[PDB]
Amino acid sequence: GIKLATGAAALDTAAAIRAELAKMEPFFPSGLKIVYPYDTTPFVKISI
Amino acid sequence: TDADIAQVQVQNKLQLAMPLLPQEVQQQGVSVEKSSSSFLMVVGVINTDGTMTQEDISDYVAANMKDAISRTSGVGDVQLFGSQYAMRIWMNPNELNKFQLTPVDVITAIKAQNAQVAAGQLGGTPPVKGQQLNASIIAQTRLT
Amino acid sequence: MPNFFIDRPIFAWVIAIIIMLAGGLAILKLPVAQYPTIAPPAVTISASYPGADAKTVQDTVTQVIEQNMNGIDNLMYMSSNSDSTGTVQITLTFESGTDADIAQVQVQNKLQLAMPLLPQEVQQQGVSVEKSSSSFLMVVGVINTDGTMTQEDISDYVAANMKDAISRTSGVGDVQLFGSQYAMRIWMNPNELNKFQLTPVDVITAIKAQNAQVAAGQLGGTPPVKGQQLNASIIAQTRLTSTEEFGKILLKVNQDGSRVLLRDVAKIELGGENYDIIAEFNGQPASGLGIKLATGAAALDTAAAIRAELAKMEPFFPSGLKIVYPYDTTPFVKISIHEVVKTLVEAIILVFLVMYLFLQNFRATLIPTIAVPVVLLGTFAVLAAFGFSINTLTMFGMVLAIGLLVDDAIVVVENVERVMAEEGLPPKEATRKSMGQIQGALVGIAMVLSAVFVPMAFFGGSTGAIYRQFSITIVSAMALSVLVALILTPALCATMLKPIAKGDHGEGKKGFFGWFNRMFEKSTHHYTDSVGGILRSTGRYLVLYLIIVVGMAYLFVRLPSSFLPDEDQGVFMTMVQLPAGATQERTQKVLNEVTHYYLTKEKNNVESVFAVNGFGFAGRGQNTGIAFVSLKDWADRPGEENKVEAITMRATRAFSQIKDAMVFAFNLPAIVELGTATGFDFELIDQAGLGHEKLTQARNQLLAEAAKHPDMLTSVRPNGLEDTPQFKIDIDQEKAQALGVSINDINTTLGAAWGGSYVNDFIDRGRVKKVYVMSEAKYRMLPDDIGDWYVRAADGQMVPFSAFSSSRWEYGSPRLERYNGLPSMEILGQAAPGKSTGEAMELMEQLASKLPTGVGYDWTGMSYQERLSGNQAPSLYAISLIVVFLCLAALYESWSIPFSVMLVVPLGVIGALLAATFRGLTNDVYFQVGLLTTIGLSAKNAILIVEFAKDLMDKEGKGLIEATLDAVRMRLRPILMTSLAFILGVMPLVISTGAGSGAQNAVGTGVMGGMVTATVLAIFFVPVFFVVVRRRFS
Amino acid sequence: PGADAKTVQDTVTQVIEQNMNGIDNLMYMSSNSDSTGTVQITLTFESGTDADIAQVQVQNKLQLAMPLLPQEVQQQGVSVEKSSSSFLMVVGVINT
Amino acid sequence: EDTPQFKIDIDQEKAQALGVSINDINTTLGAAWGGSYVNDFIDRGRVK
Amino acid sequence: ERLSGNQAPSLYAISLIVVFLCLAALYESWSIPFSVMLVVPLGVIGAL
Amino acid sequence: LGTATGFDFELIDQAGLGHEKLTQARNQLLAEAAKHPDMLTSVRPNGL
Amino acid sequence: GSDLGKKLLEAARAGRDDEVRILMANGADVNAADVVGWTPLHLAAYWGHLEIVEVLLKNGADVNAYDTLGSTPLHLAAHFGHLEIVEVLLKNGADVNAKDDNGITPLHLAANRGHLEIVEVLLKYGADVNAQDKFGKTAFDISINNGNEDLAEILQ
Ligand SMILES: CCCCCCCCCCCCCCCCCCCC(=O)O[C@H](COC(=O)CCCCCCCCCCCCCC)COP(=O)(O)OCCN
Ligand SMILES: CCCCCCCCCCCCCCCCCCCC(=O)O[C@H](COC(=O)CCCCCCCCCCCCCC)COP(=O)(O)OCCN
Ligand SMILES: CC(=O)O[C@H]1C[C@@]2(C)[C@@H](C[C@@H](O)[C@H]3[C@@]4(C)CC[C@@H](O)[C@@H](C)[C@@H]4CC[C@@]32C)/C1=C(\CCC=C(C)C)C(=O)O
Ligand SMILES: CCCCCCCCCCCCO[C@@H]1O[C@H](CO)[C@@H](O[C@H]2O[C@H](CO)[C@@H](O)[C@H](O)[C@H]2O)[C@H](O)[C@H]1O
Ligand SMILES: CCCCCCCCCCCCO[C@@H]1O[C@H](CO)[C@@H](O[C@H]2O[C@H](CO)[C@@H](O)[C@H](O)[C@H]2O)[C@H](O)[C@H]1O
Ligand SMILES: CCCCCCCCCCCCO[C@@H]1O[C@H](CO)[C@@H](O[C@H]2O[C@H](CO)[C@@H](O)[C@H](O)[C@H]2O)[C@H](O)[C@H]1O
Ligand SMILES: CCCCCCCCCCCCO[C@@H]1O[C@H](CO)[C@@H](O[C@H]2O[C@H](CO)[C@@H](O)[C@H](O)[C@H]2O)[C@H](O)[C@H]1O
Ligand SMILES: CCCCCCCCCCCCO[C@@H]1O[C@H](CO)[C@@H](O[C@H]2O[C@H](CO)[C@@H](O)[C@H](O)[C@H]2O)[C@H](O)[C@H]1O
Ligand SMILES: CCCCCCCCCC(=O)OC[C@H](CO)OC(=O)CCCCCCCCC
Ligand SMILES: CCCCCCCCCC[N+](C)(C)[O-]
Ligand SMILES: CCCCCCCCCC[N+](C)(C)[O-]
Ligand SMILES: CCCCCCCCCCCC
Ligand SMILES: CCCCCCCCCC
Ligand SMILES: CCCCCCCC
Ligand SMILES: CCCCCCCC
Ligand SMILES: [Cl-]
Repeated sequence: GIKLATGAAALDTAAAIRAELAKMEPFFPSGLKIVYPYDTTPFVKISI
Repeated sequence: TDADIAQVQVQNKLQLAMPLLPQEVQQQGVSVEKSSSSFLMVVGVINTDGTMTQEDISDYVAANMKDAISRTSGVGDVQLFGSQYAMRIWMNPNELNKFQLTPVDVITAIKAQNAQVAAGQLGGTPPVKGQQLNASIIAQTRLT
Repeated sequence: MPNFFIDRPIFAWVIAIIIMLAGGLAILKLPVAQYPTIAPPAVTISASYPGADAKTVQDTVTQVIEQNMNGIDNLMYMSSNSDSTGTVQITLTFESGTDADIAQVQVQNKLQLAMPLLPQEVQQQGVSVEKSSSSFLMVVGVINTDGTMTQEDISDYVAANMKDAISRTSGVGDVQLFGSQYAMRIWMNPNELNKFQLTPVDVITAIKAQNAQVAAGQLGGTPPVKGQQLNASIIAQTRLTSTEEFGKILLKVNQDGSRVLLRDVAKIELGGENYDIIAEFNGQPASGLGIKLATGAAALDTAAAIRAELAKMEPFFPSGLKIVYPYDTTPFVKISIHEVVKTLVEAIILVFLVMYLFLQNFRATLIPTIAVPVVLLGTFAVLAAFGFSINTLTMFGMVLAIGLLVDDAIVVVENVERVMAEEGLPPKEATRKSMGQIQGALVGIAMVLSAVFVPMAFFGGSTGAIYRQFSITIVSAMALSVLVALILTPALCATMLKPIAKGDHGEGKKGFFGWFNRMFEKSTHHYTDSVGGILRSTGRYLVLYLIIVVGMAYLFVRLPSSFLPDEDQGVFMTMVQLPAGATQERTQKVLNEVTHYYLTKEKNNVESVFAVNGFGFAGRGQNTGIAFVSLKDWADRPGEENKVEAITMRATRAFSQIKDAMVFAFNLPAIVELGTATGFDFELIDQAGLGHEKLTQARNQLLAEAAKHPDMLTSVRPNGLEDTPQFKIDIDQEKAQALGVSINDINTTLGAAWGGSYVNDFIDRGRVKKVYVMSEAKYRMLPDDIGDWYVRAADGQMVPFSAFSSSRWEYGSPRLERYNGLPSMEILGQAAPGKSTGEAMELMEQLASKLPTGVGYDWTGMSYQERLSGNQAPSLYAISLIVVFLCLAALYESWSIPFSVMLVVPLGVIGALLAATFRGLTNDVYFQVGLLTTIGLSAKNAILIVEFAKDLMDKEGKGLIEATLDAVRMRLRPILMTSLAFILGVMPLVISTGAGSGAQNAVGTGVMGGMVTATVLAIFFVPVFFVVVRRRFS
Repeated sequence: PGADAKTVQDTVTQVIEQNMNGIDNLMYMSSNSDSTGTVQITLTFESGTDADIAQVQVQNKLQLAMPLLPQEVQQQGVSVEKSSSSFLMVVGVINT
Repeated sequence: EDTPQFKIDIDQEKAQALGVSINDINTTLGAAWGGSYVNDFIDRGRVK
Repeated sequence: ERLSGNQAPSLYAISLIVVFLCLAALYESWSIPFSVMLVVPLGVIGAL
Repeated sequence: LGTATGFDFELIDQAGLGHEKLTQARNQLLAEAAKHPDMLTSVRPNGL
Repeated sequence: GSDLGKKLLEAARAGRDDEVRILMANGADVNAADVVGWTPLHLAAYWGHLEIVEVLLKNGADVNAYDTLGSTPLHLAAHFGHLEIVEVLLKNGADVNAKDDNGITPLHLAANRGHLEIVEVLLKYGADVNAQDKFGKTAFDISINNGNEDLAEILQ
């Protein structure tokens, strides 16, 4: 569960989290997989 | 309000309170954070091949993923939905009483025999004249 | 706007005066430094665990701190070292533009909350969080010539008497002691301890009890008994102050009656806090002070104030103590400034001579001599407004702009002098018409040159910060020059110039000036006839142009690129690197040979060698050191054979003879703050908890693979250290419990004796200092000595370590690296000659993807900076050309004519590349900014040619060839006048051999060469471009 | 706690003061060490100085000195904050 | 102005001879004359 | 107080020159400024 | 911002009454709030 | 000591087979040693480089050379689970009951890290199962204290 720092950019921080997660995926053990069961940012992209 | 300065001012005061707190509370690490109350996103992690339990995945996330997300700029707070592994010593009081031992003896032994000792060097400075050997001394190390 | 100030010359003078005072004020209170802040903000956490191995430090300190570095803003990456000298260094590097003060407090705050999770011994030592802004103004060395003082004695004197007064001196921001103040050293003897049944535990217990501050209270304190006459503070036990007092510490009372004191089981003396480093200055014991400027301070003033304070410390020094100055940037900055001021004054003198040679009246020569200073002073005010400093980059930025400044002055005056000669109008009306012909062009030129220079400021990281210094300086100087060219020079021209009767071209005059006028008038007709012939056969010159563009493209690729040219800075250093396991004494023997060579073979050149045993950049340790060679003054070292270049190559060649020691000399990089910055910086990362050994095997696999591509990669090696034999000792828990020996007594006895132990503080001559207990060297050297240490059991019997311990040799790391919280190994290397660093990185990425499972990689430092600076490059180049095109399109009211100007670019660049290649120089920043000022001035010349041609076609209804031939005829004189002055102006920079000549050569040669082609080619090729473009379109 | 002015000055005041070099816009620095064990070091800054940045620069400099202090001084805590010399008012309280 | 100070000198050799620890001496002198903060308590809901 | 008194001479100097240059620019004159600025002492003596 | 029509009320112990007495005072306020359905809706404690 | 001796120590450690091959041709000292007393055979046995162990033995390397604390290459190989090297050393006459200064045999070390295959090989070449260290501890005593049932079966 990730919370924005006070005054931080929502979509820019979300992009940075996805970039850092992308660096980890290659070195996961077999079977392990990231899922996104809650994200407020995709609404901001699509509505804009 | 500049939340950077608000954090600095709050923690300057907390640091006066810190040493008055119980040792156990200090050793859990007190945290000062400047974040929204509401979640930006939940990053879930599963095993599609059912090779890892709830506990195994939570440890992986805690030990291999969380710290890097926590250091990312703009991330005010990260809640692990689960726990990192610890070495769990689950005591049995029937068997403790049997050998005239208490949890105090268990805690003392773990401190004595799960230790990382600074033991100096062979041929350390200032050395004697004509010293040819210089090597680190390795005594006890953390258990694994 | 020129018409406004031709009628109002007093207004014009007022604006010039306001600009002059604003600039004059700025020159008084502008900060002066060698270089500005370029490297991005980095914060360094530092700690010491006395007697700790690399793993102990990593697994109890480094990981705990690293795990707590959360919720800090604008962190790019984090790297750490944990080494066998008991030291950890964690460097957090932040985004460029981050507030360094905010970054530091946020890091320090997270460390504060982590302190309770660290060991007692580390908490006691403290953990330093400081800004990693390593840029020394000077290093003041302090030595002892009469052999009365050790290095520890000197360090303590400097701590007590000197350091604080230097810290308080004006303009001094930071002061770093090279050594420690005294520590009370208890040198324990295990034979004496065993005789009285004592241990280091007993010594530490006694020192803590008998060297402490006991709180008492008050006589007649509140709440009192009413009628109390006296209130007084009660003073109980206070800290000890002498070696004698520590000697009298009571350890035990024997049964017979006699007392066992601390002096009976230990030698007691004031010594250093640690003995890892042996500093020597020409063989003599030494200490020193590393001094840094406070933000916004003046280098020259501060350096003078430091010397003034040291001067009034002279009388109180003990006999044999002397100050020395092995490193001082102030002499270098003193010359850097003067040599630029000389260029700016000489350039104004050369304009006077060239202006007089052609125009031949003193009233005309004054107008640039006024206007150029007014623009240069104004520039300093705009530097101050943007919060810039007077530094090497901003200073040479003005020298590169002097061509553009001088041109604005010449163009305006020349065109008035011509209009007066051809049409016979009086000065005021002639100036009014003249400005009417160029005012639109000058505003157009201001926009074009802004489009050339402004985008250069928007590069990111370190390289972008360097380009931003030139950008703001050149854009500001150029912008003011245009404002001055529209306000002041018109006014001056209308009020100062003498009339010229119609047709008077000075052909009727006598002597030299008469001959010159008739000579130049012939040459002008020869020139116009020559262009006439060129404009008949344009097709040939397009083929000659494509050869120039291909000739450019070849040299552009063949010329090897760098950042800044190496300088004879008056200093350099020699790395001494003995094999792993080598002792302090062995390293000292090599440094002594190195120090001997420099004072023997280079006795004319070398002033001093500062030998530092125990400190290499690759890592601390007994088996490494560096000698910092200080030279005599540049004047006393004549010729290239007595420079840092020549001495480096001889020293390296000489020291390659030495066996069991890798020893080589090398020059300092231009910006020491920025580091070396050549090739790449690779991080190999353990992403799956593989461990040290599996990461080692993966590193060796990558290094072996790198060696198989010498065509692409060269000098691919690890930055870190190799595993060394270490003495593994296993305490038998069962045996210890059996004999009744506690593990805490065993581990304290082992650690305190062999590693040392910081017990508590004492007060030496009203100054608080540390108390250390440690074994005397004799008893902590070899494995056999382990058996001579005894520990008291519960029952009172003394047990040797041999009874409850076993030992063996195994290999472990003396320096464990980490990157972004995971274990890592830094790999350095560079692209092979001919290949780009981009290609080298692309191969290292490919080789890395074929390493064992769980081994990842990342780019750090210069490679992190370069990989994201390269992304910007194409977009900034594009925007520059797009805006230049759009500015020229608006000026001429044509989508096609712009091309006639924009085609001039290669004509300047070819001669610059020929001059650079010929002279054996590099494509460095000075060369690159030099290209832009060459392109700018050739583009400016081309703009006025095209403007004059188009206006003759548009207004006077002339033909294409008629207008073009008439245009270039009118523009020949001013182009040649600027070119003659500006080429002579940069001639001393080219030939210069002295101090800071590497920078001057890099500036001058790429400009002189570029200007010779840009002038000679453009006067013939610009008319071709205009005619060929005008024919092809509309 | 329990230390006289002279002991407090040598072990705390001088240790902190000699680490307060090269802070931006520092006009002057007064300080006193007294019989109750208290240290107060007031750094006054040039007019127009950001008092918050001043505080931050002082805190960063102090935490270099912090471990050189006695451990009783560390265990009490060291406050670095903006200060003012004059009383705005005195609110009195009495029982009637 | 300079104040008179009452300097107590503890003879540790004489103390060890009589079999009294200097920790018990320091705490007795300190607690008695200066006062000693032991720990907190709760006075009507508030820590004091 | 020391600072206030040290910097006053400079303040009067730059204030007089600014008023001079402003008059010179406005009235395209050196004589109208010099004519005006000579009045300053007539005012200053009354204040003193 | 809020929940349109919602309010966030804090009941304070101003005189060291303690937890039990403040609990009783809370229950008294909740009882009286229930007896005005016309004005107040869903008045409940946020605590345990 | 010698020039090629240092290069053989480095090359044996790193496992550079082709460099060792050349050094053996040029008469590099096979009995060169560290400050700690490690021969190239020690280093090759420790870091698990099988080829070099065989090559050094053919070039008359001392199979029972001991370091300053009395440890043989068999100790290192048996401790760090290099089964192939343990077998090769034993065939070239390695003392299976060799004691370091602590009385620790290759069997003790192999038992401690729980290498089942290596314990059996050492026993086949006549390892003393009842051998005690300075603390009177057998390989069996190590197996029961470590709680290794599989190992404890073999050592009874
Ligand atoms: C965010 C950044 C902002 C920066 C701002 C910079 C500072 C600006 C200062 C404010 C100045 C504004 C002045 C406005 C007044 C001019 C318009 C009125 C003109 C007028 O009626 O007066 C006549 C002058 O007119 C004329 O003939 C035209 C001449 C106009 C003179 C203007 C004087 C301004 C002087 C200011 C100092 C210079 C500052 C640097 C730019 C008097 O005519 P007359 O018959 O009495 O005299 C002989 C005439 N030939
Ligand atoms: C805190 C300490 C700081 C201290 C800093 C001090 C800075 C200096 C302050 C400014 C100095 C002002 C200098 C003014 C000089 C004026 C010279 C007098 C000339 C004169 O009276 O002739 C006028 C004619 O001028 C004309 O016909 C105009 C011709 C052009 C003028 C040429 C001279 C200007 C030279 C200025 C250079 C100064 C550089 C100093 C940095 C008459 O005028 P009128 O009104 O009677 O005529 C109207 C007729 N119908
Ligand atoms: C005449 C000559 O050679 O230039 C001298 C003259 C010089 C350019 C001086 C530097 C600087 O004050 C200059 C300013 C702008 C200072 C501020 C104002 O008051 C100006 C009215 C003044 C005019 C010229 C002057 C007084 C020189 C220097 C630089 C001095 C510094 C070093 C390190 C040598 C120089 O000598 O190089
Ligand atoms: C008019 C010609 C065109 C102008 C060209 C200008 C050339 C470039 C000047 C470079 C700066 C010169 O260096 C600058 O002057 C002197 C150097 O001794 C110093 O001046 C310093 O000492 C003097 C002593 O009287 C003080 O009056 C001054 O307040 C103080 O700043 C500045 O600290 C330094 O910043
Ligand atoms: C058309 C001609 C051009 C006219 C331009 C007029 C602008 C002149 C500046 C106006 C005043 C504001 O500009 C002010 O300049 C002074 C020096 O002069 C700077 O002074 C300061 O600069 C730097 C950066 O802050 C400090 O490290 C340094 O200690 C100090 O000298 C101020 O930082 C700046 O705020
Ligand atoms: C040679 C080393 C120097 C290289 C740097 C200079 C490069 C630019 C060349 C400038 C000099 C050109 O010199 C000029 O050439 C043109 C043709 O090309 C000549 O023109 C002559 O030949 C051409 C042939 O096509 C005829 O069309 C024309 O009627 C005739 O007058 C000029 O009479 C000559 O003066
Ligand atoms: C009259 C004078 C006018 C002068 C004009 C000066 C304007 C210069 C500032 C604007 C350019 C700076 O802003 C620049 O934007 C581009 C994209 O648009 C960014 O570039 C980024 O996006 C582009 C998309 O085209 C990617 O291909 C590229 O990999 C990426 O780095 C740069 O990271 C940034 O540096
Ligand atoms: C209509 C447009 C005209 C615009 C003109 C604007 C002009 C502005 C001029 C600003 C001058 C800078 O202001 C500068 O302030 C400092 C105070 O910190 C003064 O400093 C002065 O006082 C201190 C007292 O401590 C002395 O030690 C110092 O020697 C002295 O110079 C300078 O003398 C002054 O030059
Ligand atoms: C008149 C038209 C000129 C357009 C060319 C100038 C483009 C400058 C873009 C820019 O900001 O780059 C800055 C850069 C530093 O990294 O400066 C440079 O490296 C100089 C680039 C060489 C000149 C470009 C033309 C090459 C031959 C066709
Ligand atoms: C914003 C782009 C401006 C380009 C430069 C404009 C110059 C205008 C001069 C030409 N003129 C208006 C006289 O015709
Ligand atoms: C005169 C133009 C001034 C531009 C100054 C630079 C703008 C900020 C860009 C900083 N950065 C490259 C790090 O993003
Ligand atoms: C971004 C670059 C814009 C260039 C616009 C050129 C348009 C030319 C059209 C003229 C047709 C006659
Ligand atoms: C940028 C494309 C140039 C187009 C030139 C148009 C010329 C005018 C049309 C006759
Ligand atoms: C045509 C009026 C121009 C006025 C320009 C003023 C510049 C300060
Ligand atoms: C034959 C070429 C003559 C060109 C002379 C022009 C000199 C400026
Ligand atoms: Cl004349």
